[PDB]
Amino acid sequence: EWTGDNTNAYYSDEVISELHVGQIDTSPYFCIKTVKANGSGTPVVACAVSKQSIWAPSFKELLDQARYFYSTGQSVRIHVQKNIWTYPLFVNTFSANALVGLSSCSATQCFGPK
Amino acid sequence: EWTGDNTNAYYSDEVISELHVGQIDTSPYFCIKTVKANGSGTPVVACAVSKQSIWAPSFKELLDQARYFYSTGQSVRIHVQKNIWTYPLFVNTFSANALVGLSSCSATQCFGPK
Amino acid sequence: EWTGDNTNAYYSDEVISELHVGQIDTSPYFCIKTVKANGSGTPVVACAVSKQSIWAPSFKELLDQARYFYSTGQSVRIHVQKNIWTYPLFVNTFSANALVGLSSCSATQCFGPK
Amino acid sequence: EWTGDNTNAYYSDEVISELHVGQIDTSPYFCIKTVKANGSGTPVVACAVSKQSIWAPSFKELLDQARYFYSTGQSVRIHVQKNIWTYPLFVNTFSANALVGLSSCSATQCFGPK
Amino acid sequence: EWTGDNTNAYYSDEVISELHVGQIDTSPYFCIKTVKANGSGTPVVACAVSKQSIWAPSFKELLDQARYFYSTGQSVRIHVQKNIWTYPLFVNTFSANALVGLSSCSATQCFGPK
Amino acid sequence: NISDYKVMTWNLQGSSASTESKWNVNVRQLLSGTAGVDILMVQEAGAVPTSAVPTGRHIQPFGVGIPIDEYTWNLGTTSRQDIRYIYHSAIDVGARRVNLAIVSRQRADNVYVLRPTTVASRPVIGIGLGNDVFLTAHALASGGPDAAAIVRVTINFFRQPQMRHLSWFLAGDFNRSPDRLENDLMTEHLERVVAVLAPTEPTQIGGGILDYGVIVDRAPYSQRVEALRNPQLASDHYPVAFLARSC
Amino acid sequence: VDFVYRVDSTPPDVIFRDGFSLLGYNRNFQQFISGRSCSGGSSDSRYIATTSSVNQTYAIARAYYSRSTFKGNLYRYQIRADNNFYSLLPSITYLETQGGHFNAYEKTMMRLQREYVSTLSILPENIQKAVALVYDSATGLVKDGVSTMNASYLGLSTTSNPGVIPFLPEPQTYTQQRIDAFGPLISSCFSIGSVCHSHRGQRADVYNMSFYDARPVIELILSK
Repeated sequence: EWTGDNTNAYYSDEVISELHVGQIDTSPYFCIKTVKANGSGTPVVACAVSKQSIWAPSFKELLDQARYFYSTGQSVRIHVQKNIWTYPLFVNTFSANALVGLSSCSATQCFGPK
Repeated sequence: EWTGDNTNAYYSDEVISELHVGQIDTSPYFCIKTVKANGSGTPVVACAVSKQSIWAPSFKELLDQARYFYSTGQSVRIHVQKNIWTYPLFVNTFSANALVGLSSCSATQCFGPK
Repeated sequence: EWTGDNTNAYYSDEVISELHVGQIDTSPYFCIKTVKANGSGTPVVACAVSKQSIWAPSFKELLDQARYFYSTGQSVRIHVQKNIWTYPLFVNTFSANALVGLSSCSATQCFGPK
Repeated sequence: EWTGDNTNAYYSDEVISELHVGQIDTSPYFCIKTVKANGSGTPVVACAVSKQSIWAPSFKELLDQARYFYSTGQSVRIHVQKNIWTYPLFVNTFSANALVGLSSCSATQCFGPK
Repeated sequence: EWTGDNTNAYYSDEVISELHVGQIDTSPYFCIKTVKANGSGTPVVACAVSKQSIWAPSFKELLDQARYFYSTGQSVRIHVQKNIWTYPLFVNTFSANALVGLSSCSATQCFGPK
Repeated sequence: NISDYKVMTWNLQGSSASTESKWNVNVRQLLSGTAGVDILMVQEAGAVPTSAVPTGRHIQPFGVGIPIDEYTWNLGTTSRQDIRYIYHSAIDVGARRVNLAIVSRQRADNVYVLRPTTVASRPVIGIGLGNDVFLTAHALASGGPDAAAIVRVTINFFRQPQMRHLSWFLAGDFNRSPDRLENDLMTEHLERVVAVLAPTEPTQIGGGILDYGVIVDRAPYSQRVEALRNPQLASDHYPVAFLARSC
Repeated sequence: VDFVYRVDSTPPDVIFRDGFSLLGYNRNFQQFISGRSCSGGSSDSRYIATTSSVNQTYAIARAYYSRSTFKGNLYRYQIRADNNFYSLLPSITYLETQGGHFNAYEKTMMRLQREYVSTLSILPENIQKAVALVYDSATGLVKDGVSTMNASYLGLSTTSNPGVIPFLPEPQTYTQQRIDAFGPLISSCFSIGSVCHSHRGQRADVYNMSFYDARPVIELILSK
């Protein structure tokens, strides 16, 4: 029950490239799409749903932080837990990833858990 | 109910060109007007009312995100549910569309449901 | 009640030139001063008081939106209800006008009720 | 109680020059330091404590407005109520002044009470 | 309990260089990394957890202020209480410091307790 | 100031068959766009572009009086006009053949014509934009014997009390190496009034450094102006650019 | 406007001799107002930023003096504006009719600057006086110090150009570029480094100001 749990996954040196806001099952939600800053790898998609999952209490803070990093376009580490969202159309459009953390990154390292 | 429900309608590659904030029946509301980035098609008008409709829980989130996209002037996809607002004077001024989602767009696609 | 009720008054093609924030009778309040974008006419002063009048639920949204239009300095339409605030010193300082709406304006029209 | 009560003090044409945020007695608080824009007088120090004094309901509104004027560095009028905070160490560090209002200024006047 | 309690520790002329947001034990939290403006000394790391410790009520206020100073790169005095966080995984990644205050700095001094 | 403009000199080596082509192809590309050269000094231009239009402006120059023709020359299209100004001197005295031209991104406030004491010389022509003056010259082809006199007449004219506030820059074909011109001026006791700005490479196929610039040293930020040789065009003379160094 | 101002660490006896020089030949207007062509960016702007606001010059000085790594002395130079000095708005307006777009960050930014731009270098003849800017570190107060008249100044009858900057480049429809700022949302083009410090015989160092991106800062204050 922590962002830094080893059962979670992270992707370093990413830049938030897309932002979406909507509603599902009476619950406001947002999703972000991030890609490697250098152009490598495959894009990462994560979502946060307001009234759902164990990460529900951090919905507002994660949204404010996602918006911030999206505006600055700075290098970040994105933390997710896989296979959380279940609606097939929702997952197909976005992913099953729950956003659980965001850390700013410098040249050599990122300011977050491993 | 989901933003990406096929019974909803969406419009891609739009730019949020107008913003309005007011009150109706004890409820704060906002409306936006969007136009195609290239100048084609018909302008889209959508509104969100704080204490009304099924999309009520996402009023704050949609307002903050609409404000954001309005400031950047970036090309977006706007998701609406048609025929929701019923007050004739309100609809003529704006429309009957309920704002249900906002998705950022790249050159080829938009980060949202279709 | 609606921002666009014919019993309310509006002023088009205005620029928010001043912003004030304070408290009266346990209630946070704010006031704005607007002038015509072209430099003509007389200034318009309106206020919103958090715990007072029927427009109370829209206090925060109008404050955030007023600050925004104040920051950008864009041409707006201001919607007011006249003769609402009663404290003589308050009215002398500002006015009796209650702020009930804010609409962005283009060159030809404004995105709000008439 | 009003921002414009004559027993309060105000200073025109000031620049919010410093900002502090902390906690005292389970209560989040902030302090600002203001100086005359033209270089005259002595700096003024005011604070707002969230759960304390009669000005408590306006804590958030004043914090946001102080942050705003702090960023723009624009000339403002600051309204204070003297001798509110009592903790000696607190008063010595900052002052006993409670921040009671903030008004934007033009060249000739400020948009607030006196 | 006050940010300026002498039993607390502070560091002057620091710049917030990194920012992290996550969740632990159902509680949203954030951590910052600050470094001396001149490039000297050792970095300071502090954290604030929303539902934990006595500094809990100031979580949002400290978060907004930390986020703000981070964007401007402003010189700050960072106030911490040592030995608060106990979870081994949490402390190893960041530190045991609880964020209790933030003060803006000029050339010679900082606007906060001593 | 001189560094505010992109300045350039070029000797067309004009003829009845090549000149139009040189204007329409080479001169056009040097000038085109907002990044294009603002002030162009041109030598051996017996003709202006055929698409250039007389402004009918009667020019009374400072110095002496020879007829200077003003032209407009649209480097853009009909729906998007980029109008440049051309100042052309063709016929001198009974000897005629000046063939000097200055192209400008804007209309001259004043025009200058100065006659060096060497009577065999072509005159020196210039235009004034605000506090800046841009002049061109074309010394004689026998090793540029009048090059020093050309600089001298320019120096002496702008030393006049009324003229001292102006920054002036002279560029063209001196027909003499920059080294020797500095020696000539040194002999004329004028070597320190001005600074010669030349490219390191030859400007004529053969061949030596014949095309360069001279800036009055009292001109503010004169030390920023650098002579840089341009890629060759359709003459045996390389165009030379005078640009402000990065900063 | 009849008079505008710049701030510089370069002494009056030098500035009165040389005036202020452009960084380069970059005419791009949007790159200038966002500060991208100024000393923190490509450092090649073909404009000099001035302000009509004395208080903004105090803010510029305060943004340098408040740094503990800064040790120099600052002056305010009073400049007579002529037809090569332009306000922002008529060029913002024009470029918009040419398919250009300025976002809310750029427009909030410009509004705070009281900014007039010079298309040419600024001559000693335009510079009427220098007033020293003095900083009281205890209070943060900035006050006028010694004032020095420039002898070479010409009290000509000129004023700022109310029209559109000439030779403006066309682009672009959308940018979303970094907005370089310092102090309390001051455009980076007001940095001491945003005029070319090529002063002969005067090899003094210019303090390098740091800049932050003003977009996220403005978004934060625009939010709520």
